[PDB]
Formats: sequence, structure tokens, C-alpha cells
Amino acid sequence: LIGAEHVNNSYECDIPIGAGICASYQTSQSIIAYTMSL
Amino acid sequence: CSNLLLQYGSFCTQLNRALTGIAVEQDKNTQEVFAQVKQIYKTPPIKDF
Ligand SMILES: *[C@@H]1O[C@H](CO)[C@@H](O)[C@H](O)[C@H]1NC(C)=O
Repeated sequence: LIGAEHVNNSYECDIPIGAGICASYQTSQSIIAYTMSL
Repeated sequence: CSNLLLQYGSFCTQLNRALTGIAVEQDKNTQEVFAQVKQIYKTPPIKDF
């Protein structure tokens, strides 16, 4: 995945990517990738 | 082969959703069976039940 910055903190995700990682638009504001929160 | 696929690209095109539809279905299947509660409950440290 390119163009998305990975972040260690976990939130609830809306756009499934796979293998335990989603993506979301979170604060400017840019697109980020993170492990979802159960 | 690709120059002859423009007559069967549509057949190549519908099999993609038939594969995408099942792929998103199995992803939704796990959500419908395991994701019932939104709150994760930790087991108590006391094992005396
Ligand atoms: C997230 O926090 C952990 C805490 O140990 C740290 O090791 C890790 O490098 C952090 N990740 C990022 C992307 O800053």
C-alpha cells in the first residue's frame, strides 16, 4: 500500500482492506492505515 | 489472445463480480457469525467459579 501512512494506534475501521488492517481518512487530514479495533 | 478477448471480455467481465460477489460475501459471513457484540470482554483473573 502506497500513499497511506501507517499509524500504531487503533480505531474502528470502515473500509476493509484485509489481513487485519483497514484504512480511513483521519487527521491537515490525510488517508491513514491501521489495525482495526474489535 | 487479447485481440480476440474483446469478443469475450464481457464474459471475462461478469465472472469478476461473480468472484467479487463471493469474495465480499465470505468477508461478510465472518462478520455475521463472530461480530455480534461490539464490546470486548476480558476474562476475570479469579478462576474460582
Ligand atoms: C507506536 O507506539 C509504539 C510504542 O512502543 C512504538 O514502538 C511504535 O514505533 C509506534 N509507531 C509509530 C508509527 O510511531
